[PDB]
Amino acid sequence: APSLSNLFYDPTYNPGQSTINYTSIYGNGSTITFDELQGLVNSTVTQAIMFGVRCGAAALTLIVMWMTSRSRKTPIFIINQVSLFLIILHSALYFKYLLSNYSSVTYALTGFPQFISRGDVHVYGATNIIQVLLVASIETSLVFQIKVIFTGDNFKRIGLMLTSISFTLGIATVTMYFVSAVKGMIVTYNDVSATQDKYFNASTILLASSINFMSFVLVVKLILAIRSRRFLGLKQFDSFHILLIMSCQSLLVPSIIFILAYSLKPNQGTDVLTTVATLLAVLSLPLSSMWATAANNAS
Amino acid sequence: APSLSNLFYDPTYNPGQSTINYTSIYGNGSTITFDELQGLVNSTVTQAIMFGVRCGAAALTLIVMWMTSRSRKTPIFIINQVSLFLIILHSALYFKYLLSNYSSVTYALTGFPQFISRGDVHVYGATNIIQVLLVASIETSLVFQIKVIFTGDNFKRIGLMLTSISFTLGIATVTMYFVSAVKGMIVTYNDVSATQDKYFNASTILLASSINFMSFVLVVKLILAIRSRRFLGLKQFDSFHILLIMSCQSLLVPSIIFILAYSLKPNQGTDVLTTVATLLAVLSLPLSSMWATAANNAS
Ligand SMILES: CC(C)CCC[C@@H](C)[C@H]1CC[C@H]2[C@@H]3CC=C4C[C@@H](OC(=O)CCC(=O)O)CC[C@]4(C)[C@H]3CC[C@]12C
Ligand SMILES: CC(C)CCC[C@@H](C)[C@H]1CC[C@H]2[C@@H]3CC=C4C[C@@H](OC(=O)CCC(=O)O)CC[C@]4(C)[C@H]3CC[C@]12C
Ligand SMILES: CC(C)CCC[C@@H](C)[C@H]1CC[C@H]2[C@@H]3CC=C4C[C@@H](OC(=O)CCC(=O)O)CC[C@]4(C)[C@H]3CC[C@]12C
Ligand SMILES: CC(C)CCC[C@@H](C)[C@H]1CC[C@H]2[C@@H]3CC=C4C[C@@H](OC(=O)CCC(=O)O)CC[C@]4(C)[C@H]3CC[C@]12C
Ligand SMILES: CC(C)CCC[C@@H](C)[C@H]1CC[C@H]2[C@@H]3CC=C4C[C@@H](OC(=O)CCC(=O)O)CC[C@]4(C)[C@H]3CC[C@]12C
Ligand SMILES: CC(C)CCC[C@@H](C)[C@H]1CC[C@H]2[C@@H]3CC=C4C[C@@H](OC(=O)CCC(=O)O)CC[C@]4(C)[C@H]3CC[C@]12C
Ligand SMILES: CC(C)CCC[C@@H](C)[C@H]1CC[C@H]2[C@@H]3CC=C4C[C@@H](OC(=O)CCC(=O)O)CC[C@]4(C)[C@H]3CC[C@]12C
Ligand SMILES: CC(C)CCC[C@@H](C)[C@H]1CC[C@H]2[C@@H]3CC=C4C[C@@H](OC(=O)CCC(=O)O)CC[C@]4(C)[C@H]3CC[C@]12C
Ligand SMILES: CC(C)CCC[C@@H](C)[C@H]1CC[C@H]2[C@@H]3CC=C4C[C@@H](OC(=O)CCC(=O)O)CC[C@]4(C)[C@H]3CC[C@]12C
Ligand SMILES: CC(C)CCC[C@@H](C)[C@H]1CC[C@H]2[C@@H]3CC=C4C[C@@H](OC(=O)CCC(=O)O)CC[C@]4(C)[C@H]3CC[C@]12C
Ligand SMILES: CC(C)CCC[C@@H](C)[C@H]1CC[C@H]2[C@@H]3CC=C4C[C@@H](OC(=O)CCC(=O)O)CC[C@]4(C)[C@H]3CC[C@]12C
Ligand SMILES: CC(C)CCC[C@@H](C)[C@H]1CC[C@H]2[C@@H]3CC=C4C[C@@H](OC(=O)CCC(=O)O)CC[C@]4(C)[C@H]3CC[C@]12C
Ligand SMILES: CC(C)CCC[C@@H](C)[C@H]1CC[C@H]2[C@@H]3CC=C4C[C@@H](OC(=O)CCC(=O)O)CC[C@]4(C)[C@H]3CC[C@]12C
Ligand SMILES: CC(C)CCC[C@@H](C)[C@H]1CC[C@H]2[C@@H]3CC=C4C[C@@H](OC(=O)CCC(=O)O)CC[C@]4(C)[C@H]3CC[C@]12C
Ligand SMILES: CC(C)CCC[C@@H](C)[C@H]1CC[C@H]2[C@@H]3CC=C4C[C@@H](OC(=O)CCC(=O)O)CC[C@]4(C)[C@H]3CC[C@]12C
Ligand SMILES: CC(C)CCC[C@@H](C)[C@H]1CC[C@H]2[C@@H]3CC=C4C[C@@H](OC(=O)CCC(=O)O)CC[C@]4(C)[C@H]3CC[C@]12C
Ligand SMILES: *[C@@H]1O[C@H](CO)[C@@H](O)[C@H](O)[C@H]1NC(C)=O
Ligand SMILES: *[C@@H]1O[C@H](CO)[C@@H](O)[C@H](O)[C@H]1NC(C)=O
Ligand SMILES: *[C@@H]1O[C@H](CO)[C@@H](O)[C@H](O)[C@H]1NC(C)=O
Ligand SMILES: *[C@@H]1O[C@H](CO)[C@@H](O)[C@H](O)[C@H]1NC(C)=O
Repeated sequence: APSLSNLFYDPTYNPGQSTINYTSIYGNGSTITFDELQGLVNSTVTQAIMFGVRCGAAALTLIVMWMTSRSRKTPIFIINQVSLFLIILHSALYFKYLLSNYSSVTYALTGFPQFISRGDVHVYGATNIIQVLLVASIETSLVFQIKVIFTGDNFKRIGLMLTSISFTLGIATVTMYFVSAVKGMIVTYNDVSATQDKYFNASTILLASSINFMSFVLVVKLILAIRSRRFLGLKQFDSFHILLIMSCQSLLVPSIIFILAYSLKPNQGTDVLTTVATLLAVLSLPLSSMWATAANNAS
Repeated sequence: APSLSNLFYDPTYNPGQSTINYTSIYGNGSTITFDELQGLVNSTVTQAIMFGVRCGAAALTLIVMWMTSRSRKTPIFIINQVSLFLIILHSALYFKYLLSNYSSVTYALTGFPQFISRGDVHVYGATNIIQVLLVASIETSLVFQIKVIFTGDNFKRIGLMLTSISFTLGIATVTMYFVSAVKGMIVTYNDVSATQDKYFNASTILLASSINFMSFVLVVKLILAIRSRRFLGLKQFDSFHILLIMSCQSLLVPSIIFILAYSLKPNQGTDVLTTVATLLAVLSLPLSSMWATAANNAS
């Protein structure tokens, strides 16, 4: 402490409106305020919390699903059990990515391509292939959940139509994700400082559409089940409806979050409401798998 | 892009060794390198991941413990069930704290006390009372686990000695945590820019000691159980030993992590190895509670 300045005794002085002087690719003499630096830091601090929550939840839900399910040879169990493992691998590679030199303030303020080494683009390119494999696992899980609902001979002509509207949309989603990943990765590899390509996010709208379709099918199945269990002399649910609606056995909340996500503007948290919705869909698929496979009008 | 400088064509130029020019309390003209700024940012990015993992794990382990335990009126269940809730409340208040103005780069580089408002010290002071209540819950859980082991009349003179060495150490731990919190909070309230007081971390050594004592008691109980189940004509464990040793039914891994934590220097991750060890102890207490209460030599 050599000498304290006059600014230490000004009650109306506002730090954060001061100016940082720095050197960039456009020559020495660039300037920024402290609030833009803090806004750059707060987005990394905000997107590390979500992926830590994802890694923790999926890691502790894998063990629980092993120790609690009794029949462990069905395909639906295996697919639900590898989706959480791709969640954990995605979170691990994202943790590696966030502490490297490609998501730092140094690169952001000073856009020097000398700071990026070969390997950072490979950790940034493996993540976009883990994402496509996680989406493929979710879509195949949904298709397997649609197959088992209409196994009986009550409606053997609506089930094939629904399988044909839930199959095409899953290869549409996995194809728009592989084309977006290969088209972002050719650009990223060619030049390190380049704008990533987006297509009206025409991939999260397809994922949303698929999950909305699943919600629709399960609600329709419940409405049909009530009418089936009244014409025949059987009892009817009293407090079981609230479980099969609000307890994510119909994928209702993960299908409200995505349609509040792709409707609102980027200002109100568009990039935050999709990571939570993917986590919620992946965690809610073991619940929807128990209702879909269940018998419609059994004791 | 007005004009690109010569530094864009130097292969040997190293960004990060450049210098930031800023204004501080010691007058205008202070300087720092980009690597110290990135070192300040990386510690916040590293300590948000751990608390996100804590919030996720505890939040999804609370629901599972409710839906899976059959008897839900024992005291041990209630204490184990409120410890995870204090973990979630601690994580929530820490998430609020990390995005405020007290953990920012602006305050760090420019130590102006005008940037801190009344309320940030209250969010920084509630956290140190949630920590003391979490520690109190852990200690009372351990004392209740010690009480139930020696309920029988085989050894009615060793159990009271162990309860008297596990009770005094728990009020010692909760008292050193309340005195450290009140003594850090009087200083923090008096002046916002002040050094926090430490006492050779003489609180994490006590927590470690208590958990080590629990590990010791449970290993002793297993060794005694084998000798009890041999003299009498009863069967013996074949692959159950590895469960009761390596599967955290004896608190072994949470008691190795703390003694690798308070032994190593602060350079090798002392502040990282204690948050993981507290999470592991809190998650492993439902396992240790099933062995301790279990009958020693029953079928
Ligand atoms: C079902 C189980 C696994 C629990 C799931 C809980 C999540 C839905 C919660 C827990 C922690 C929450 C996060 C805690 C803190 C923040 C920071 C918050 O940031 C701000 O709004 C302030 C700073 C800024 O403006 O960026 C945005 C929401 C977010 C990511 C929250 C999003 C929702 C999360 C992930
Ligand atoms: C990639 C990440 C998730 C880390 C990898 C962790 C695995 C090495 C762990 C996590 C879940 C574990 C499984 C969780 C549950 C079981 C069932 C368990 O058997 C039983 O509990 C039933 C039969 C019996 O009672 O013995 C045998 C071990 C196993 C397969 C575990 C083997 C080791 C696994 C695969
Ligand atoms: C889901 C379960 C199975 C955990 C999976 C963890 C992996 C995603 C992690 C664990 C070890 C990691 C590796 C550990 C070390 C390195 C070297 C590292 O080398 C560097 O260039 C950076 C360090 C340096 O500059 O020397 C590049 C990433 C890599 C391959 C890491 C890639 C990500 C890995 C494979
Ligand atoms: C199911 C549960 C028990 C998790 C099982 C898997 C773990 C053993 C894996 C999953 C994620 C892994 C982590 C993912 C990322 C990192 C960051 C990595 O950091 C680096 O070395 C690069 C960044 C830098 O230091 O600059 C070190 C390994 C570590 C902690 C990995 C250690 C091993 C972890 C915890
Ligand atoms: C857990 C199961 C599903 C296997 C998945 C493991 C992957 C997460 C690992 C295995 C091979 C790894 C890759 C092996 C080699 C490299 C090159 C490596 O190049 C470097 O810059 C570091 C080494 C060097 O300096 O040459 C960067 C990481 C990368 C892409 C690794 C990224 C992480 C990968 C894909
Ligand atoms: C709305 C926000 C504030 C979250 C509230 C907490 C949820 C994460 C909890 C509260 C109710 C819970 C549900 C209540 C009951 C069940 C039935 C349970 O299945 C059974 O026990 C068998 C069927 C039966 O007992 O009827 C599976 C978990 C689930 C869906 C629970 C999942 C987790 C839920 C949604
Ligand atoms: C099944 C259980 C776990 C569901 C719990 C309810 C969630 C769906 C809610 C509870 C908290 C909510 C968050 C609370 C605060 C915010 C900040 C909010 O921020 C803004 O509006 C502007 C700031 C910005 O995002 O940049 C955006 C929505 C979000 C992430 C909310 C998203 C929806 C969340 C995660
Ligand atoms: C979006 C929110 C609701 C997610 C919250 C976390 C879920 C992924 C967890 C928390 C509660 C768990 C449930 C708690 C209790 C049960 C009952 C359990 O039933 C049995 O053990 C049946 C055994 C037999 O078949 O005889 C099967 C797992 C299940 C549905 C669990 C599945 C995983 C759940 C839904
Ligand atoms: C039992 C269930 C709930 C799984 C628990 C997993 C944790 C034990 C793992 C998951 C994520 C891990 C973290 C992922 C990344 C990092 C960064 C890693 O690298 C550095 O920070 C290096 C130094 C630096 O660059 O600052 C240090 C370990 C740490 C905090 C890991 C610590 C161990 C964590 C919390
Ligand atoms: C902020 C953090 C602490 C999360 C708080 C979420 C609560 C609103 C949730 C989490 C666990 C839930 C409980 C989990 C299990 C049950 C048992 C459940 O019992 C049943 O009738 C169904 C299962 C059975 O038959 O045993 C009734 C709801 C209840 C108390 C749930 C009520 C709502 C709770 C407390
Ligand atoms: C763990 C579960 C059971 C409960 C978690 C609840 C918390 C996440 C909430 C409850 C009360 C909330 C606080 C209520 C009021 C405020 C004051 C609010 O505004 C101010 O600080 C004053 C105005 C100003 O900023 O000038 C900032 C958020 C904060 C600390 C809130 C932060 C989030 C808190 C701690
Ligand atoms: C039902 C179970 C899964 C528990 C769910 C808990 C959530 C409802 C809580 C826990 C942590 C909370 C978060 C903790 C901290 C923050 C930062 C806080 O930041 C601010 O913007 C503060 C106000 C301001 O300064 O403007 C906004 C609310 C938020 C995201 C909270 C939103 C509500 C959350 C996600
Ligand atoms: C869920 C059950 C266990 C109850 C726990 C509720 C907490 C989440 C609440 C109760 C008291 C609250 C605190 C009461 C008072 C304050 C002071 C307040 O400071 C102000 O800026 C207020 C005005 C001033 O004093 O200048 C900031 C929020 C805080 C710490 C509150 C944070 C949220 C707390 C801890
Ligand atoms: C990161 C690497 C080192 C893998 C870590 C894997 C652990 C997180 C797993 C592997 C073995 C698991 C244990 C295997 C068996 C049991 C017994 C189980 O209790 C029973 O006796 C029930 C058995 C059943 O229901 O089939 C409780 C969970 C526990 C301790 C498991 C807890 C989680 C453990 C330690
Ligand atoms: C019982 C099951 C849940 C497995 C638990 C595994 C953990 C006990 C391991 C796995 C990953 C380990 C971490 C991997 C990497 C690091 C970075 C390492 O960093 C250094 O040595 C120097 C850099 C720094 O100061 O951070 C310190 C230990 C730590 C946190 C390790 C601590 C011990 C961890 C959390
Ligand atoms: C990294 C280590 C510390 C494990 C972290 C996760 C634990 C907190 C979870 C994972 C597996 C869970 C166990 C999985 C299965 C069981 C058997 C279950 O047995 C019953 O009484 C119900 C019937 C049955 O499922 O067999 C009781 C809960 C318990 C011990 C669970 C307690 C909580 C455990 C240990
Ligand atoms: C930062 O940039 C401006 C140029 O507009 C200059 O006036 C100022 O002297 C520089 N340095 C400081 C410490 O303010
Ligand atoms: C900084 O900028 C001025 C003009 O842009 C230039 O003359 C000078 O060489 C640069 N470097 C230093 C160290 O002043
Ligand atoms: C930053 O501080 C040093 C003082 O040692 C000065 O030489 C330099 O001109 C300042 N500004 C820049 C842009 O380098
Ligand atoms: C910056 O520092 C010098 C000497 O320390 C001082 O004369 C000057 O008033 C300060 N402010 C500006 C804007 O140059």
